[PDB]
Parts: sequence; C-alpha cells; structure tokens
Amino acid sequence: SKQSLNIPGYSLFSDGQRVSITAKWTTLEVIPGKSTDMLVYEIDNEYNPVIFLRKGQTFSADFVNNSGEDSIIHWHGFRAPWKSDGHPYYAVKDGETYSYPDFTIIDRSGTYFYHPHPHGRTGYQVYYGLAGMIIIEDEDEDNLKQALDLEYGVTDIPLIIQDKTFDSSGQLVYNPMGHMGFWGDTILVNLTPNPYMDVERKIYRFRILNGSNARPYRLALLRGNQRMRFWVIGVEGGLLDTPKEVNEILVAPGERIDILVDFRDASVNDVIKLYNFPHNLIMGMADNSEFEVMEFRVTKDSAYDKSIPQRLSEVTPINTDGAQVQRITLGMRRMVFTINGETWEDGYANPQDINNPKVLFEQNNGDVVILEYVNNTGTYHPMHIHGFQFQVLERSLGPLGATDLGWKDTVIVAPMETVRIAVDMSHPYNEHQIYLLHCHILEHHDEGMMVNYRVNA
Ligand SMILES: [Cu+2]
Ligand SMILES: [Cu+2]
Ligand SMILES: [Cu+2]
Ligand SMILES: [Cu+2]
Repeated sequence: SKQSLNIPGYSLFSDGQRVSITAKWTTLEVIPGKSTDMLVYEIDNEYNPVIFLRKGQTFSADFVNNSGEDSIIHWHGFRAPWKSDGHPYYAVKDGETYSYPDFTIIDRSGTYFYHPHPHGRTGYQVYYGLAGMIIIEDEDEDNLKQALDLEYGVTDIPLIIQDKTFDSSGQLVYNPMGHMGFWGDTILVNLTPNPYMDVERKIYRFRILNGSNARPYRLALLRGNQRMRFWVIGVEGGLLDTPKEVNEILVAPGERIDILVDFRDASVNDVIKLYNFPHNLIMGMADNSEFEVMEFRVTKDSAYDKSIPQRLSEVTPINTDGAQVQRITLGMRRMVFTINGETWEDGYANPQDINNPKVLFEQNNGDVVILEYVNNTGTYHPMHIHGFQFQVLERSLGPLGATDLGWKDTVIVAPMETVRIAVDMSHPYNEHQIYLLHCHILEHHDEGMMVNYRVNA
C-alpha cells in the first residue's frame, strides 16, 4: 500500500545563538511494521529537519558526535570559511563536539544540503541516515513566495530522493561492490517508501535533493503515458534568472533542482507519476532501469489563479576574460579513480600541518579560473567543489540544458566527456582557504577521489 509522503520538520536557526546538532543512532519505522536502526541529526527536538536560514544572518553551530566514529557536518553549497565548512581534517572523535566558528550566511536563496564528511566513511554515514535539507531565504525568495502563495510543507515541498536496501527484519544493507558506488533496490522520498502525495489543482514548488550515494535520476511527471510540463526555477546555487520549462530533469548526488508544477494542467482524480527514466550515464552494482519514484494524486480544485512569474532573480555572468585554465583529468590507476593521476591517499590524508596541506592547485582571492574536467573513465562523476558556486561554460557532448544553468556547485561529467566551468574565487575572509574538490559519488569520495585546493586571503 502506498504511504503518504512524510514532510520533514523544520528548524529556524537562531541568528547568532549557537545551535547544537547531535548525530546519534535511533530506531525508526521506515518500512511499515518493521524497525530500522538509523543515524539522525537531532536539532531543536527534530530529526533531520529542514534548516531555515536568512541570508545575512550569523550561522552559529555545534556538532555533537554520538555517531560511533569520527565525524563532522559539511554545509554543502555554503560559501563558508573552511574551518567552518566541515573539512575532514576537522572531524572530531566519537563522543566529542566541534564548535563551528561563526560566519555570516552570504549565499543566495535556495536549497542546500547538510551531511557528514569524515575521511573514508561519508558514504556509510549518509547512507545510514545523516542527511538533511537547508533552505536559505532572501528578498527574491520572499517575492517568489508571495507571488505564488508558497508555504513550506503545504505547497513548498522537499523531495529528498534516496535509494536503500533493507533486509527482512528492516535492517539496512550497505554492501557497495565494484566501482560504481552503492545502488539500492528501494526508492524513498523523505524516508518514505512507495509514497503518494495529495495535491490540489494549483502550483506547487518541489525541492528535489538527490541524497543517494551514487544513483542519478532522470525524472519526469507522467499523466498517463504523456509527459506533463514543469519548470526549473533553481539549482544548487539558487534561483535561475527566469523559469525554464522542461519535461525531464537529470539529478545526480549532490545536485538540487527546484521545480514548479502546475497541477491545473491535470484533472481532478488524475494520478501523476514522478517517474525515473534511464539515466544513460554509465565490476559494479549499477543499473540503468526505469521505475516509479512517487505519485501525486489530484484530489480537488482550488480557487488559485496565480501565474508563474516572468522573473525570479539576477544571475550575473562570470567574466572569463583572461581566465586561466586548470585541467582536471579523471582517470583510474589499478581499479581506483584518480584526479590528475592522484588520490587523497597520495599525500593529502595526513598533513603535518592541517593549515598548510598538500593542494592540487592554488589561487589568489578574486582569480577567475576555468576548471576543465576531462573524464577518461567509463562511468560518470558528479564533480563538486567546496567554497564557491560556479557557472557551467560548455560540455563536449552537447549543449547546456536547464539543470546546468544558473549558479551550480555539482556538475555531471559523463563518461569520456569534457566539461568547462568558470569559478569566480572571490571570498570575504581574511585568511587563506583550503577547499575540497571531489566526486560526489560517495564511495568514490571514500576511496579517495578528492583533493584540496587553495585560495589565498
Ligand atoms: Cu555534499
Ligand atoms: Cu560540498
Ligand atoms: Cu566519481
Ligand atoms: Cu564535500
């Protein structure tokens, strides 16, 4: 029987007062009638709530580690000073606390992602439950919410999509084999299996966050056999300039796509499938199958008469005049993935001085750099950088679609593809920054497909 979609609780992070976030084990009912032991972040008496922030506020956090092993939280998408970013060098032992130095939220409104980042164990800790959404608000978001009467949990809905495998008793199975990362046989949305959500004939906002270890989704909305239109309005780095109408989106681990859906396109009593088509991005456990993710049930009319806005935000093109190119070649050396022929374990893992570790490349504050990913392997890699968003300039396999527009922080690099992104490495901090660059297939990350880079003060 289909279950109604669970909606996460939320936490309004205090502006400047220190909030405790505890990682701990508990027992949850995920499969109806069975118990599953899972990790959770507990904040403000909620498990894995959506963290709400306002641009400009002070972000003041403590991580309390009861996860059973070294851990640290990373705020995926934040422009943060690197000692507050959740770099693995700062992971604290089990039972200890990490006090994040305060910083100001300077990111654009949109959907962000908090999750653990320990050396070699990130795939395990996300998989077993440590993952949640962040929503940052600013004036463009205020204006959009009023334009459309969007309300969190009512018409503004997180879709945290994840694949897991359960045994008979309900215990999770985490058995990565091969080099495609971990692939699960059960699709969950907000830890809800086989979900449905009742909707009215009006516009909803869905915040799709791929919280899976390795599996990408090619998502469409099926009204019978026909694809329904919908609109991309935001990506990892916030709102696009104006809405982009699509009939599918490709979403890899680490990517976030904000969409609007107008169920006035459907009729009362329609069942609309959020459906996964083959991603076509691929020793391994991967598949390329199609399957339903969840369904929307149109139960009721609404007096709703708002329109999709003509404009959302300003997105300023990066000026790449004179930018230097930094080639980043993805390869493999004896069944391990490499970045410019190296792994994390080739001199990055145990620096003598964590403030001055090995870096693959180094930039000055304000440099505009073009990173050119060259995937010389047979599997895709969703390449993510900490510290900055970026703009995708070009793909060798084709033109840019809606989910690569705007400000991004994770870019799919398909097998044998070359992708150029432009990074404006301007930051407001007064010390040099050590930021990660790595694959967001979490088993690749754990195996060392990760480097530091440096941006001076
Ligand atoms: Cu991440
Ligand atoms: Cu990140
Ligand atoms: Cu990878
Ligand atoms: Cu990371």
